[PDB]
Amino acid sequence: SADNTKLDLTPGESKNHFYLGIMKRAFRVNDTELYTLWKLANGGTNPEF
Amino acid sequence: LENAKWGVSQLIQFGNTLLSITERQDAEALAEILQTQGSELALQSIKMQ
Amino acid sequence: REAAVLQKNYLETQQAQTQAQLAFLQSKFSNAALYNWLRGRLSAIYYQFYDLAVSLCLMAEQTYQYELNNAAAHFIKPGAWHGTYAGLLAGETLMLN
Amino acid sequence: REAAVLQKNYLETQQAQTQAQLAFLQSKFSNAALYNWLRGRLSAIYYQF
Amino acid sequence: LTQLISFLFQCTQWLTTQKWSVSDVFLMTTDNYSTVLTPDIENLITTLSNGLSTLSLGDDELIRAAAPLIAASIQMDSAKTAETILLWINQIKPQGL
Amino acid sequence: LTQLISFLFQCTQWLTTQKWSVSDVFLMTTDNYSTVLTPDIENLITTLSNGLSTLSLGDDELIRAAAPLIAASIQMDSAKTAETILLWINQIKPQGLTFDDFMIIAANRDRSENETSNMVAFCQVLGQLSLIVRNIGLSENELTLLVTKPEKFQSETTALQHDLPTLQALTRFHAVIMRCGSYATEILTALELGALTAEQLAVALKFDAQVVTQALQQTDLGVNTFTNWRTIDVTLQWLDVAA
Repeated sequence: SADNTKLDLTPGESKNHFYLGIMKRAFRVNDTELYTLWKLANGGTNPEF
Repeated sequence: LENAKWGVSQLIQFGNTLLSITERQDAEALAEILQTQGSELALQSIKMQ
Repeated sequence: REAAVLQKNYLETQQAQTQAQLAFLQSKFSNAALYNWLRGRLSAIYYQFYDLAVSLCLMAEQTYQYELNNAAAHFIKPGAWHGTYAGLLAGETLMLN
Repeated sequence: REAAVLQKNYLETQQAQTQAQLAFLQSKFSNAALYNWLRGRLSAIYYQF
Repeated sequence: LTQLISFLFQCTQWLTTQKWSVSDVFLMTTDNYSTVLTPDIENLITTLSNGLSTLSLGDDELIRAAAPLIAASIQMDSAKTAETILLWINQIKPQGL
Repeated sequence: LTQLISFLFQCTQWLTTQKWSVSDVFLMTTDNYSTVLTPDIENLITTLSNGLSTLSLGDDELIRAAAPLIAASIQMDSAKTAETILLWINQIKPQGLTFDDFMIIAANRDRSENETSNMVAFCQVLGQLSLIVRNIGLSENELTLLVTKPEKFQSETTALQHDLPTLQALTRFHAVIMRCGSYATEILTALELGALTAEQLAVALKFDAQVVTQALQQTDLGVNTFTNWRTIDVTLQWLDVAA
């Protein structure tokens, strides 16, 4: 469910494995790889996901 | 000056000779490694026949 | 089938010929071992002869500084034995100086 | 099929042999880098002389 | 967004036309190089240190005296290509130098 | 028993990867050489006897004066590879002989049978060295790092050995260096120092910086850089298992 739930996309500090595993399966991406995918969309930063 | 000029002309002769010897060294080493690997290919081609 | 047997005999002939070329290159006098010895010996001689000839150059520089009353004349620069390229072009640099 | 597998092994042997010749030419003392240095240094010496 | 898509497409087609990888243009383009001092840099130091004569002046004479030696150090076949490359790097000044 | 089975498997796969026989590593590794005096050894004797000048002193000047002649005798293309190989054989001393006291056994021609036996032992350990360098390929920026700084090889070593596990680790070291490609001497000179980091090994081996530092975090708790080869080997194993 696309809920407005805050989630830290840095590869060690989420511990919300359901949403993050769904993003990894949907985007065909790792932890690190999803994190740099979010850094590209914000100019090398991660404000709040 | 004539004596030092003699010694340095002889050094030039030695450096030219050393360059020729090291390039003939590398040429002969290349010929040897080509023959060894051609021998390997010949054995493998007999096994294919 | 007999054509294929002749082909295998041809390939074994080529194997023996490649081995003959290899044995010729191993056993020739101008093989790679002679050039290994030859450049190692000549490299030792070349470094020691570089020491001798740069000593002769500094000797000529010293009498240049004595005749023309100029003890700060420095024509023979520290260098000219670049060790990574085996000290090649040492005599060209010293003839330049 | 087994003859084709031996052919592929032969081609991989040729690939490794081409890479061995390439690594020999990169790593030899009389490679192109020595001649680059050698003609640049001798070109400087030659103009001053 | 459509400008960035168009840029990525023309850059990717340029890469596959030239048969270069992204790592190739990254090696040719980046600012994220390492700052460790390499024997290539050391060879440049001692070649261009011992090879250049007494102190020369800038783009008039220094760049022409040092272009054969700096084409000797890094892999070039022409000293005049090295001279115009040093003109290029003088007008760009990597980290101010 | 399962450790010996694992050793035999990894050694056999290493042999068939390098395309070496057991006889090849036996020629490169053994102590069961013959002690007979060979014309190669004789050529080494007279070349390095007549070629060296008046008496020079040890690892300061003797090893540098004799490295071109000993690269002339046994098959080498570079005198500096010969110099670091003589440094290696000085710190290992086959049958007690350094390169000092091998010079004294040479240039005698009045020497005893045990004396010439130790001489032949020194010359054939030099031959095992020349093979162990030319069969894997070690271009002396790769080799004098491990001879002079064996702490950069493994943190326990403190003297590079003539073992078979050391030979296999030299193979893996050479393989990762040649895998680094254009950045290889840059990785080597960063490993000379303690400056080999992530964002540098990751670019050279085409990994990601965060994955490389994340595996370095698994082999080392808080070490920022790669200060050793063993940490690079095990962090590449972490990268392989994660990949």
